[PDB]
Amino acid sequence: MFGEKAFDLLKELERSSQTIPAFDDDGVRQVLEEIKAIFEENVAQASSYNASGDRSLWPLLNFRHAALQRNKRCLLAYLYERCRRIKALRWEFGPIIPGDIKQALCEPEVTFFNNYSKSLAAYMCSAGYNQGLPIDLTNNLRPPKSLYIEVRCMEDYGKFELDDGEVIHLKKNSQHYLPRAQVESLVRQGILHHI
Amino acid sequence: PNYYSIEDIFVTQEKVECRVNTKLQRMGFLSDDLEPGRTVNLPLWYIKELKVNNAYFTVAVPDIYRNVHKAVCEAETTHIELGRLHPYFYEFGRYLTPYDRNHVIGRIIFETLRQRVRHLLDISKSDGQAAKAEHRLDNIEAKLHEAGVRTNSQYIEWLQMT
Amino acid sequence: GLEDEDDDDMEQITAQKVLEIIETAWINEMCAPEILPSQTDMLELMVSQVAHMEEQMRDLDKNDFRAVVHSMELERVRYIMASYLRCRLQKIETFTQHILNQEESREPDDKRLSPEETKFAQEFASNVDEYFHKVATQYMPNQEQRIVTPNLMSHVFLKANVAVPAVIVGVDDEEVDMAAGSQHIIPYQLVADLIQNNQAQLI
Amino acid sequence: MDPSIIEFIGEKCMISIIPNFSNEPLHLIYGPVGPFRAGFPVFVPLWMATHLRKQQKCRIVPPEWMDMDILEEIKEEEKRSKFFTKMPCEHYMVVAQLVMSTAPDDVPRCEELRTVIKDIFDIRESKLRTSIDAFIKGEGTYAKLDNLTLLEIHSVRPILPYSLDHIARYQ
Repeated sequence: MFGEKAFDLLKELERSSQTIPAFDDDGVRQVLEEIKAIFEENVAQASSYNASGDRSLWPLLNFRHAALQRNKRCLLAYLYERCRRIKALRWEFGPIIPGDIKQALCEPEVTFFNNYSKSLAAYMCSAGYNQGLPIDLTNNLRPPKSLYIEVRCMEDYGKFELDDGEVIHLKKNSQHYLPRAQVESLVRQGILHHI
Repeated sequence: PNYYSIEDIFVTQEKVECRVNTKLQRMGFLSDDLEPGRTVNLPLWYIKELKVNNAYFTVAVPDIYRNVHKAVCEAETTHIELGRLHPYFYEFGRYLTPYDRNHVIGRIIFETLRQRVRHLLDISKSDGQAAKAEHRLDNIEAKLHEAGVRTNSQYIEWLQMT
Repeated sequence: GLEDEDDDDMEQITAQKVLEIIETAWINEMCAPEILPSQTDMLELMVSQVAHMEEQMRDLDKNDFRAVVHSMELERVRYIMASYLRCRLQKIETFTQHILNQEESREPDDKRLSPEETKFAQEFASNVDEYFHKVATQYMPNQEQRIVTPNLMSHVFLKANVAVPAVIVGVDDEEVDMAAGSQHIIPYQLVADLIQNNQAQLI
Repeated sequence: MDPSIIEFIGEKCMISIIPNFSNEPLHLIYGPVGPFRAGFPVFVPLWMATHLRKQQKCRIVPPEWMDMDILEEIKEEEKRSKFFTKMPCEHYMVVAQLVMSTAPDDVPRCEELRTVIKDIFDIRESKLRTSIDAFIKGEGTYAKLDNLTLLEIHSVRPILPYSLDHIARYQ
């Protein structure tokens, strides 16, 4: 408001807990149309004879400084909480099943997202094995059993199961030719509290 | 540039009732000249780094912060009641302390929160439904309050396979 | 040299023993303010033991009992390994600021850090700036203060393992009354010394 | 701190049971385990008795500190224990839960033990608040563990210190 809105900025995701319909790129547009409205004054009097080198201008310096503080750190929040919750579900699956939308990528976030994906790439490479065994770590926790059967679940959408089946219809009654490598992604996104 | 927390900037904004000792120029957000003595409210950011010895502005405290209540509440450190007329009251001196010229405030603050070292005997549970005592709160004690409620609420889930 | 070592050497090191040999280095990393020394021997430790065990299972891949038991133990182990690296990942993802100052002080050996973490660190430190790209980089700053995890006074719980009298050592306070099974609580600044001796422990 | 995280600690502890088999399709796993033959005791950790007893394979019996008499005199020792009391294996609040969950199909006296173990639990817990009503002056070089356990102390850990340090900094 004069530096308050970030609690309003995540509110696009207010309902999006684990029953999420979809997500969007809210709250940047007018808000960084600000920053080019203000730099004019922030560097207006740089070593100027506008006041002939006098002490009085010290509030202006700190004005710029705190403005930068608030802007940058709300940016860190709008970055880091997005990455962190998405990192939770991205530990609940690789890039097998990515986000519900991939339309709310705040455009530069391609680098951000994919770098963290390559965080897990490094993780896989060094960990698991020295050459790198991608170590099955947070999903598909069945003890050694059959490889190919389907079962019942509870209505997920997004429909991104590209893994090894023709079309499995990943919802309740995703009940078709499912191999093990097909069904390798789900433990908790809202799917199989019930076989 | 701070001791951050999710209260990132409930930090340097707390407004005061500072006096005037001598003249200034061009108040900006409020004359390139003024009188010696005109009470004025001021934020905390720009004053954060203007030299306690230097004297544009004066020895200056607010009235709840003025020593009378604060003294009789290090004697009423038994039920000093808060509400929301001053919700946070727990690290204000963690900037403002040295600017008094009468050295009073740090001991007050420490005794008050040492009373929380004495107080939270009781807050150890979420017995039932939602909300119990949710408006005597600074919102830093609220953090550990929710935290303890969490740890007990899960420790409950431990108490058997429940 | 002097073989018959507890590492990969001329003797049998137990699954439960190798459980022990980094259980402490996980648990101290759990409840503590900043990063602790790194270890890398595990990587050719674990997967050597684990690969031999898994192929020894795959020979007898038909049973119901002993495959599952071997697998259960493997699962617990992989739990602990994942948790260790996860917590260190989180704490460096936080402490990406002045970790680098110590590392440019010396870039320690296998003691402090491991290389892939530094890979991550430079990757992330570059990325945040090239994401800040689309905020202020036609008017990025024109001309120190951004630090995250410096604090070294979060009170922790100690476990002594030593002389029942007061073994007095390097620490600022009156560290009197050390013991064999006891504790007198203290913070972490004054003691990052005993733990690097493995004299004392946390919980 | 969790209800199960410390079972990835505590459940590794050892008990001694009797299985009903000969040696299995594999006889023994290379490790501290002993050989498998029915009709006789064998010593095990606790990530199997869960797996074993409900797999309808064997019986199970507890250690010795689970009784009535020892845990009826330890309490009156604890009453005058101005500091702490006797500590049978130091994470005994969880072995009891994972034993008395499944085992009671054959274990004896599977309630009165719950009575006494809670009767020690509560008294020691309420003890571990009164440290705080005397803990003065930032005395962060003087405190108590001497015969304390672990399964209580996580019930305090995130509340007090995380703020105590940055609060009682003043002294």
